[PDB]
This record gives sequence, C-alpha cells and structure tokens, in this order.
Amino acid sequence: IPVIEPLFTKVTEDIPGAEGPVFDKNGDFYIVAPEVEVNGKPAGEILRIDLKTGKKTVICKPEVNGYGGIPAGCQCDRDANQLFVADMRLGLLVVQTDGTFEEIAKKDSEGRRMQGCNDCAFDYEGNLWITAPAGEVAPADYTRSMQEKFGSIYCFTTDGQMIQVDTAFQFPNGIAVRHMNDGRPYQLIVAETPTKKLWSYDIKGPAKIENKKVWGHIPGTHEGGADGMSFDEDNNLLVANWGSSHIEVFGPDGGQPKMRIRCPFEKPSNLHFKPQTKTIFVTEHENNAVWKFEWQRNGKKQYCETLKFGIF
Ligand SMILES: [Ca+2]
Repeated sequence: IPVIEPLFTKVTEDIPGAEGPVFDKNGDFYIVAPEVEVNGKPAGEILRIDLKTGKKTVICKPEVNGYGGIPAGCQCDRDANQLFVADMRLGLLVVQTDGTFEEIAKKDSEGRRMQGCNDCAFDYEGNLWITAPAGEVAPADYTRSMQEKFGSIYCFTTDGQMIQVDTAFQFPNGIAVRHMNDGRPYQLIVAETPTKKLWSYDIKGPAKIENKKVWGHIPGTHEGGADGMSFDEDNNLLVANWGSSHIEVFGPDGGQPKMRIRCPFEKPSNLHFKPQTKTIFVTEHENNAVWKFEWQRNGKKQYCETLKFGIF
C-alpha cells in the first residue's frame, strides 16, 4: 500500500483524550476532551479553539445530577448552529455556543436505558447515526465494550426518536454515511475498534438499516484499531487507526486501504475537514493534541453545510 507523508502542523495542545474535531456553521472550531477528570471522576469538556493562536476556551463541562460527562464525538446541526455531542456517560447532548446544554435521552424508543455514546454522523436527511460502545448512561456504573460485545448503534431521527438499530459490537467507534451523488443516504459505515473491522449496512430509510457486512479491514495487530473516520469529496473514507501511526484511506468499495498517511504520532483518534478546503484537523492521544495537514482534495460536505432551502 502506498504511504504518503504530508506535513502536520500543530494546532493546539494538552487536551486529555482529544476527540470530536468539528467546525460550526460560522467556521469556528471545537474539540472535546473526554478524559479530563477531577478527583478521579469524569469531568470532560467541550472546547472552542482559536485557530490563530491555539488558545483554548472551555465552553461546556457537562454534568447531569452530579455525574460528569465523557464527551467524545461531535457534529454540527444544520437548522440551528448547535452541536450534537456523543457522551460516554450522558448519551447524546445538544450543546449551544453559549455553553448551555441538554441531555437528550435517558431511555430509547423502546424504553430501554440509553447507552453512553462515542461518535455520530448526520445524513443529509438530518438523521443522526450514533455509536454507543459504553454501557448504560449515568447513574449506572460506567462500563465499556472493549472486551465484551455489548456496544450498540442508534439513529436519532428528525421526529425525535432515539431508535436502537443494532447491537452486540465490540466497541463501535467511528461512523459515517455514504450518499449518492444526488444526496440520498444509502450506506452506513461503522468502525469496530479492537476487531480491526469496518462494517457496512444499506440505509433503506430513516433508522432502517439492513445487509450488515464486513466492509473494510484495518491493518495491524497493535492494541487499538479504527477510531474516527471522515469522507473526502470523492467518497474515499479516511480512518484514524489508533495505535498504528497511520490514517488509512479506503476507496469507495472498501476492502483493504488503497493508501496510508503516516502521522508523526502513534494514536490518531479522529479527523474532520475544514469546510471548502483540503485541510484535515486530526486529534491524537500520544501527545493529547490537535494537528492539521493537507489532503489531496476537499472534504465531503457535512450536513451542516447543506441548505434546507436550497434548490440544486
Ligand atoms: Ca472515537
């Protein structure tokens, strides 16, 4: 597999478990720090980063009834400039730019306790596909599916239903939606970290997935595996392979990577493009830091960049 070695430029530093890089509708940049702890208990944070200086501001340090969050993944909404945050203790949060937030679900659409979440992806229809590798949300004792198969997948729909759509993953992690050229969502990709697999499903409709398949194979036998993922504008899927020192690049058909990107650190965790550029922001857990590098082409547009009242 061909490997490329682009220049990585430092963006910011000292962010425990740096994760969830995201741009909002105004171009501001945010990161989550899931692994910040106070007195050994979760006290994770959502940060805004000034791209010009690298300075960090904590906008939200979410807690519900004294249970601190482990915010781990983020996407920006389209119709309002607000962040949807996957939290390993609190489930799914919606966080405003002013730092206020709401916890969306204690239970799912069937009344089962919600599980703690790690990453999420909006499709262009506005449905939010979410990985849930933790066990039950606070106040339940914290557990996660690194060793046993109890991780789940949800779809939080436009009509506000939190629907469990699959179960029994060993640490479902990154997630992404593939769209037809006309914008129709049609494939969901889910990383399963320790098994070194990417799984696919056909998206038949909102919260309707079928044809579960082992879509992609992640190199290496290190502890870790696929963490976050992002599509480029040609539907290549770039996947942080935590523990391998590389980001893998899969072509549209999956299988084995067609290219790797060597990083100057062992533990890439997540990645996100700056809108309308080739610049990918990458979080990593060797140094607990954020970097950027130039890819070969622009990113796939996220839902927040599309227009509700568009014509074309
Ligand atoms: Ca993750």
